[PDB]
Amino acid sequence: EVHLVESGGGLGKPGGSLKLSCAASGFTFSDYYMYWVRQTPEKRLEWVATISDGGRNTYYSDSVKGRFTISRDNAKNNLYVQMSSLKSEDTAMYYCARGDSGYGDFAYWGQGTLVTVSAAKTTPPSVYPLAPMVTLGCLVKGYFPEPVTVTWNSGSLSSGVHTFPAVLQSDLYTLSSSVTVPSSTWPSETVTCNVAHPASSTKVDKKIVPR
Amino acid sequence: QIVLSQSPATLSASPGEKVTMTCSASSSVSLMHWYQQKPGSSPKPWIYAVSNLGSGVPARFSGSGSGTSYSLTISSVEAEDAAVFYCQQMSNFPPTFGGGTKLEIKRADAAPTVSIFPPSSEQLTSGGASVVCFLNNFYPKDINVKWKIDGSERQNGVLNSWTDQDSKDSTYSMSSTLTLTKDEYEKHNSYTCEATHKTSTSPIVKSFNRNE
Ligand SMILES: [Zn+2]
Repeated sequence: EVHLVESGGGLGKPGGSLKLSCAASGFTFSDYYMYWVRQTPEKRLEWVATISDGGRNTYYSDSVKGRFTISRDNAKNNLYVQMSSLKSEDTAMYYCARGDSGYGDFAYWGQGTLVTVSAAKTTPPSVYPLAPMVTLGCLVKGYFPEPVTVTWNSGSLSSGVHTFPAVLQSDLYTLSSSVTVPSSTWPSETVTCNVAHPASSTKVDKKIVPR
Repeated sequence: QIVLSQSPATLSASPGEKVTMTCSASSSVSLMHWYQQKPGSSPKPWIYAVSNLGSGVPARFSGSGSGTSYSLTISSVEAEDAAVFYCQQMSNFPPTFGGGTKLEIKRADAAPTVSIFPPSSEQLTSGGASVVCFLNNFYPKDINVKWKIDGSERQNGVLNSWTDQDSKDSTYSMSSTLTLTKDEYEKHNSYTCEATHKTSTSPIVKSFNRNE
């Protein structure tokens, strides 16, 4: 199975630099052209750059030409993009994509890595348990930048979960996440929300106990 | 560059109904590609080279077009089709994308399941007090939420968030958070989250009392 995995995302200072990486596997990496495509917070998809199979040829969007550098390491199966002179328009989810052997379609995409360009301070979340079929929750308040990941019981409770999009207010995000379980399972069984905020190197586990 | 304009912005259909979305290009292109995207994931290849379905794409999807106008049709829409569809060309450099068309799948009206939570003892320990309300799995998306403290509506310091349409049951959900200081929170006793939805002529409420 073909796989593409981006890494390197996070907070970039305006005017600063940030390097993204994309690990490819499942195909002869050196036999394909590779692309970077981004999605802005308004959900617009915009092609960023192309690099030829051998790494000798490159193409850039007008927005990023002179600032970004696309490169590849055909021995390590890695695609890169070096960003410089970061602007607010660079704030986006960045995907690495592969085409096929040739209509110009993006046949394989990565999971994406989020880049936020801002002078606002990285702040860790404060995770609060929300105790009252029963509904429980977790409030992930006052963090920056996005993203955070929330799971319930390490992923085991995935059904009946609603993790809501974060809302920004005065340079800090807040999100909530609910989990609905049959009354026979809580409080007789333990329910824990697991929060990860990679930009602040924080992981928090909060068991929901009755009041 | 070639501008791709997609219409309509939003399609809304009941399961079994047919919908057609179009992608218009500022110049003639030889082919059109389409992607389907759901919240929390990358765009998935859906149609390549105008009419070829991607692997796993059901036969109810079809693509057609030529020149400056292309289309994507779903002959019988299903709950799983609730997604945003994007068109993309690579006939002129650079490759460009359309702004997407979102598909909303209609279902039988469903009442929000409302839940209210007082501030955690942990947050109170730091001087803050957020009261959270979840209004879960309802249809249609249109809903109003009010906060009441001791029998009167409270406005200011309320942050709301909505989820995208659920792919399994075609419902929406909303979170509402009222943030007060611990001092202000502790000056009152009754807290109510009040929803107004078309599935009930009366408001749907959930309350808690600080005496409890
Ligand atoms: Zn007061």
